[PDB]
Amino acid sequence: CVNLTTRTQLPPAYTNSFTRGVYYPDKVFRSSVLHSTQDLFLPFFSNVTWFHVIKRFDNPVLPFNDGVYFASIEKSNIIRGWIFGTTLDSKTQSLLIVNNATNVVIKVCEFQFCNDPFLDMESEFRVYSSANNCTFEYVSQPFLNFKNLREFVFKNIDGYFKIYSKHTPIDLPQGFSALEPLVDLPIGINITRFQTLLALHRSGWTAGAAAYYVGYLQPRTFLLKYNENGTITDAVDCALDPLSETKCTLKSFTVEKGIYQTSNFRVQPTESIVRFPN
Amino acid sequence: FNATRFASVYAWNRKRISNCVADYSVLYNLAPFFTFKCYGVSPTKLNDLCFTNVYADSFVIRGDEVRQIAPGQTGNIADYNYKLPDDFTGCVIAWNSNKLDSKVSGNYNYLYRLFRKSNLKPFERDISTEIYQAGNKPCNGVAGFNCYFPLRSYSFRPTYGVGHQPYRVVVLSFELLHAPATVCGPKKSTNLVKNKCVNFNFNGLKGTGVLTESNKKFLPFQQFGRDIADTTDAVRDPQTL
Amino acid sequence: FNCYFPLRSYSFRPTYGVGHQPYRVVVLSFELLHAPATVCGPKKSTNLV
Amino acid sequence: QVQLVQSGAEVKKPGSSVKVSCKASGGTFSSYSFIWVRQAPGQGLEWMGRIIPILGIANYAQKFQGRVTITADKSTTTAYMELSSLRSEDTAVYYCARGTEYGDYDVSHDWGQGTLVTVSS
Amino acid sequence: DIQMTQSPSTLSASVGDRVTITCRASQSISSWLAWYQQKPGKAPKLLIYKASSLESGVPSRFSGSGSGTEFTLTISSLQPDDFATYYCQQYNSYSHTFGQGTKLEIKR
Ligand SMILES: *[C@@H]1O[C@H](CO)[C@@H](O)[C@H](O)[C@H]1NC(C)=O
Ligand SMILES: *[C@@H]1O[C@H](CO)[C@@H](O)[C@H](O)[C@H]1NC(C)=O
Ligand SMILES: *[C@@H]1O[C@H](CO)[C@@H](O)[C@H](O)[C@H]1NC(C)=O
Ligand SMILES: *[C@@H]1O[C@H](CO)[C@@H](O)[C@H](O)[C@H]1NC(C)=O
Repeated sequence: CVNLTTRTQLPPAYTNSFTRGVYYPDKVFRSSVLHSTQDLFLPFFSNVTWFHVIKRFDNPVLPFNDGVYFASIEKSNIIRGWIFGTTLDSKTQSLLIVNNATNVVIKVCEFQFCNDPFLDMESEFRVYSSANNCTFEYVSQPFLNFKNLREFVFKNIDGYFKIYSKHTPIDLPQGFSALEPLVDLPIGINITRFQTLLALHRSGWTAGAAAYYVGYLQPRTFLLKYNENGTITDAVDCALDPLSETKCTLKSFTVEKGIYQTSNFRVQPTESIVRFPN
Repeated sequence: FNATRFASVYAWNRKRISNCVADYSVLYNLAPFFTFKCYGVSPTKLNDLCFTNVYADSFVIRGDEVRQIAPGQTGNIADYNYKLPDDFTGCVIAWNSNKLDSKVSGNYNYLYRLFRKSNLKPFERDISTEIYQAGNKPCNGVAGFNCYFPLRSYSFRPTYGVGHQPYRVVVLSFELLHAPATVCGPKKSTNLVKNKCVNFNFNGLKGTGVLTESNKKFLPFQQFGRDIADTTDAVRDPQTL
Repeated sequence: FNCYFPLRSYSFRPTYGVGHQPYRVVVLSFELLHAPATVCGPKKSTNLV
Repeated sequence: QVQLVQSGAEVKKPGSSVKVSCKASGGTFSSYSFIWVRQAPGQGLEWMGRIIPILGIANYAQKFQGRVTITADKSTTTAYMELSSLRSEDTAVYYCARGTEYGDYDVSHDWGQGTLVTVSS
Repeated sequence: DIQMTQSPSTLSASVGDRVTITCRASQSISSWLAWYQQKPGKAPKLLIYKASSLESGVPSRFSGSGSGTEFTLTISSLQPDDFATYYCQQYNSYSHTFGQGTKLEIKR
């Protein structure tokens, strides 16, 4: 482990999510059907956190919540992997994903992670000191003017870890793109926090220009339009705007002139009280 | 099951099993006559449900002592070497191995604990070899009077009777946790048929109808196909894509 | 090989646990129907009114 | 892992007895057993005796009753052999070999360098 | 006592060659047999015990095969460090006998 004190402290940036963060809900194939599904998603036009890397050294430990949307604008593969766990120590189980130039390594052990783990030809992996109880391993093909926009969605539902991925050539671009399923894992652990992994080109070491964005998912209902080839071409958020709610209610992308009944409102309680005898 | 040497009963091995497919029927070919007592689960229905982890414990014991490996049993191997919990589910498989673990001069590599201060909590290992002081005088490590070495050896010989010949014992333990089940047995298969009204199963999907060649193009990850009326109309064969 | 005798034995012993001690089972199956009931429980007849 | 050291070469008249030591260093000593094996210049191997000190079983070769006895010392973690009635044909080298409970006692996992014992006038 | 012999007494082999040594006892000794190699002038090292097991650190190229009263040790690809004396020892019943000693040599 090597402690780094060359950090430049700046507040995290914020930007607009636009219409990114849509993935295939399941394995079912549909053509020319508008289908409404309730699931965890990333709301349209929401705040998304922005981190830079260049001497910017941004490696904070972010909360996991119910799911993570992770985007990266980059070239020449600075980002390398991810770390998941509850205590990030050998006391509890920890999960490690890396993708070096050789292949992809997925591992589940009680790692003793370094305070500042990273990668430094690059063959210097200062990520952990010990691996005592290893309960799962997996190896598969590599996942790989900024030319790389890489999109990932990480979900943890009832003991299953789902990873969806997308790769595009090019702030966040304006457009629409469905995210295909990539990996399912029967990890069966609890995760409440995560950390990212970078590679540093030794020159001591210089970090190239790259940026990434983090957003959080929550449950809501979307409407998806499958083309005749089974590919999602457009989506509508059913809880963003009254026009959007009307479109969701009529289950169509165009609503004719008139007046429509969408839903009902009711003011929620503010606080709670209690009264019991003396 | 085919290992050359099993660990001693007091220092019994512990093997973890996960993310695998097990065909237990082959286990019926070990011996012409052998014990296959199973607790909490029918042996013939071990190929249908499945669990999250499997625990295998293998060792060698004297034949007539085999009845001590069971929940709620009492004796010497039961409480000094290996103890099973009362609420135990799984199976125990013990078979004679006189042709493999018997020496004409006599085997001495198999050891069992004889003297212990207290009983053994279920699923506990005790590898301590410190001398046992039977009496009140502290001998401080000499095997004299009232001081006995806790480990004794089974002098296995092929000339012994069936009541003392060595027996290999393997215990399988199952359990259920919130983690998804992974150790599930084989599921078999059957040849495909086309252009005929048949009953079919596809990865747990029941159905009845006519299978025909399809012109639809799924995505690589797509499995099923649904029409306008939200019914299954296209399927992907799990064996041949 | 792969030719097993289909019958096995319940080697009952007094020292077994509760989960392996023998249990005697008797199943009574009825065929309750409108046919003349040839088996009726203990009741009392009464004069016809 | 475990280092085996024997005594040195010894020259002695046939009318006496020879004591040979063998020290093993490494791991727990209470789980080990000791065998003594001979190597004559004009032919091959011949085993004499095996000792389990923790269980205390001694077994000597059928042609070596009353001539050699092997004992073990726990404090020094050593083994000793004493052989009496030295004969002229008994000039050869001795190997002290060691067997482990994890495995087999009869087999010898580690071997000593050997002691050349010779008798003449 | 079990009287046991190995064949051949002397075998000439070369580097990269596949050779075999056979070792037969008088009666059945079950599968209790061990193999030892001896460079002339030093102590032997065990290679195979139980006639099947490979010791840790011993190269996996050496192969043992046998059930009882006949055993074989085979070398697939020989190296100049394989020229030594090969010794069997049975440890079924007391009075453990040994082998004669097979010398492996190069062709002159
Ligand atoms: C993003 O956050 C900033 C401050 O945190 C806020 O001013 C801005 O309105 C947010 N973006 C959107 C689209 O609301
Ligand atoms: C994580 O989940 C486990 C069970 O799945 C639970 O026992 C544990 O308390 C959870 N951790 C936290 C920090 O809530
Ligand atoms: C669907 O695929 C066909 C051929 O595979 C292609 O001609 C057509 O353009 C595709 N449709 C769309 C909307 O991309
Ligand atoms: C399944 O097995 C068959 C025959 O063994 C083979 O032809 C086919 O390619 C295999 N498919 C997969 C996905 O393993």
